[PDB]
Amino acid sequence: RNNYDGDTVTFSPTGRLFQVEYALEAIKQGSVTVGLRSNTHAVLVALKRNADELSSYQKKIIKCDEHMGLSLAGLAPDARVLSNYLRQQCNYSSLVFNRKLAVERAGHLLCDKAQKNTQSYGGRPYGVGLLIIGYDKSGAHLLEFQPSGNVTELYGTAIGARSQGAKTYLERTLDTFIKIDGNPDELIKAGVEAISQSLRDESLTVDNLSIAIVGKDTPFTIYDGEAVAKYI
Amino acid sequence: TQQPIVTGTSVISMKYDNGVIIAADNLGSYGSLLRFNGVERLIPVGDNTVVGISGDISDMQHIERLLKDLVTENAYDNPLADAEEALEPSYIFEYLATVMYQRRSKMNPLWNAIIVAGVQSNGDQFLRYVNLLGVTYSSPTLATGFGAHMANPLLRKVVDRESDIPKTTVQVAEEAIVNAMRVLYYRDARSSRNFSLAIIDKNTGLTFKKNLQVENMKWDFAKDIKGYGTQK
Repeated sequence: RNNYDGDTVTFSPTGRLFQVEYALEAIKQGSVTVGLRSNTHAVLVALKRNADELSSYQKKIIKCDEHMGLSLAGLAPDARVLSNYLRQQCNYSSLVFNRKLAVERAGHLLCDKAQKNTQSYGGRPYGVGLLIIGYDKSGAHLLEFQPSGNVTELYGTAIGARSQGAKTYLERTLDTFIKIDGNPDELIKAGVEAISQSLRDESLTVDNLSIAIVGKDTPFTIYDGEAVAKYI
Repeated sequence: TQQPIVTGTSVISMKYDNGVIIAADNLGSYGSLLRFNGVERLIPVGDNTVVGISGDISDMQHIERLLKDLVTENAYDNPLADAEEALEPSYIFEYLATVMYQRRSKMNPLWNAIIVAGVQSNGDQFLRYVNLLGVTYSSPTLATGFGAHMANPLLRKVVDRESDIPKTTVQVAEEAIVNAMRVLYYRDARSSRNFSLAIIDKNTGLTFKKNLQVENMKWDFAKDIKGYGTQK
């Protein structure tokens, strides 16, 4: 019961709120992404989904700043907002502090952003999961942002539909991709494998793969179409 | 629109091969009255920077508080901060550059001349000017206030340009700042005998020397001056 799920200002007797778990479910309902990283590079590989085959996909990678960027999973209306604010914080750091904003602190402001609508009546916890990758002073990072606002520094994680199979690919091979350095291609190879296990009833196309990379001397670059046909 | 009530005068600084010197007399002159003794211009910030502040002691205090909250700001939300996203002179300078301008735009000028001297964690010598007109410039040698007119030429012998930095050493630079002080003591009214001198090196770390006294004292030529121009 569950008469309690209609307000986000009401708790359950089981010590939950219902709206926040439901916002968690909303991620799964959307597309799929796998993040993983190495000490000198960070990579997101994400599946683009289209409405029909005259439809030409949905851009799943939003470039944040030239040292950070993120992927989305779940509802898009939600993603556009969260992204905007995050970009705003990276541009603020660059102007006022002459810094490339740390991935850890940036992820932490997002956790604080999520709680602003959770507490207050009206608004909602956001219904999108974000995987943020970046390269700062302390080298490569991959953060997993959640609806709740729980932020988790990981070597590899995957969110979205049937993402448990990517974590199984990543878990087996955990120590192997940490040891890769200096070779972006090989982190992409690992990512391409990963996102294969996630799929059901599909096969990778030159326009399903969208591969996003940031590292030491490489700025953030999003590969699309004819730049993902070296790793198809 | 503030006007200076009590003011510090002169901070001198120079570049040398393995780090920098910043130095200044210790005085809070209430105009013609030498009001306050033991006022300390040089504030260590982080541990790789000393920011020296001349101008309104009233604005100085306020800047001191903002500087202390910048150190505290870096600790917050960082697993560590002593080399991860450690506080550089440059970050501090940029944080100050923005606020002096912002205040200038509201027409309540923080009435100061500020030199930020430090060393980066990248091995790079940093030495830069900001003031209450919100004017910024980077230069190998700096000086503020009276000391711009007076003492800065003298240091410009020691280093004219940025290819005589490797041929200037720490004993020699130290020698030049103290002769620069001697001269400020003689020929400037709002300059005291008292002075502090800090050496930030990227290898030796911070040395803060307090309560040095001007020496190499010339007054023994004074008995041969008789009259104003004509008098036996």
